[PDB]
Amino acid sequence: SLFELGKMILQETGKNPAKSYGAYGCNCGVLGRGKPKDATDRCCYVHKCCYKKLTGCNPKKDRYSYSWKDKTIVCGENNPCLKELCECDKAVAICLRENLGTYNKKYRYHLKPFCKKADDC
Amino acid sequence: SLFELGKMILQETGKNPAKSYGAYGCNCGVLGRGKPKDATDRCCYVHKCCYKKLTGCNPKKDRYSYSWKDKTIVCGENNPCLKELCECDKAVAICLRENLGTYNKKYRYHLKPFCKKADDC
Ligand SMILES: Cc1c(C)c2c(c(C)c1O)CC[C@](C)(CCC[C@@H](C)CCC[C@@H](C)CCCC(C)C)O2
Ligand SMILES: Cc1c(C)c2c(c(C)c1O)CC[C@](C)(CCC[C@@H](C)CCC[C@@H](C)CCCC(C)C)O2
Repeated sequence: SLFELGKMILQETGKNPAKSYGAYGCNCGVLGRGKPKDATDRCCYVHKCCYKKLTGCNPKKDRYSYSWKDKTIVCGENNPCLKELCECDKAVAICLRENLGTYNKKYRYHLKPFCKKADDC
Repeated sequence: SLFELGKMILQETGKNPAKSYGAYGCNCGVLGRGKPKDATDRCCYVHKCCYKKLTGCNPKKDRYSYSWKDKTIVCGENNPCLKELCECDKAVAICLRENLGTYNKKYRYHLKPFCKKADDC
């Protein structure tokens, strides 16, 4: 669920998730997808596409277990959907962290009209 | 959907909805409800409870029609659920405007996992 995703994002990036990613670019936080403005935004795009792939669980609502071991997010599920869901969240948290180097505040609260259509997943 | 909700908030409050209300207190934003931090937050609390009563439509993604007449949000007939949804959104937008005076930027990006459990609606 969003609770685990937000925690992973904090864990990986060290940043308040809503502040840095609640509305960033065309894919982070915003509703729907759009052509990514940069790497951080692409992480969110990949994430939404990852969610689109799930079957059997609600990405927003379903809780799942995971742990922090050797400073790594370790999913703790066997159910295919919760496992994949957890893995989707883990990937976006890592990706956001990995792209902090090009994170650009000008994309915070990016206006949707400036977003081009996303390639489909 | 979030588009309409955001537009209403912008219309009533004059503020960028994502920035001011995308994540505020324990109730404005993702992650259900929590004991409200202040009046602004209380608006979002009532708003989430309002959504609970909806049957047949998705508050997040289902778009609907409304008009700005005499500077008032006027919900389109749409269908029962969408009309109720529109009324839920209109109410929260009005409520946020009425309480703009006590908006506290300290609650923007409030960490959801530092909210007491909300009472049931
Ligand atoms: C519906 C939906 C939303 C809302 C969205 C994204 C996607 C793919 C969605 O389908 C991606 C990014 C973003 C805004 C990012 C924000 C992450 C939130 C889940 C964060 C909530 C954070 C809390 C729990 C962690 C607190 C930890 C304490 C120790 C401080 O969330
Ligand atoms: C997953 C999820 C999210 C992310 C969420 C909420 C709920 C119940 C959810 O289950 C409620 C409130 C908010 C806090 C939404 C507040 C703002 C948005 C609706 C922004 C809309 C965009 C605005 C600029 C549009 C302006 C109109 C243009 C014509 C200029 O975010």
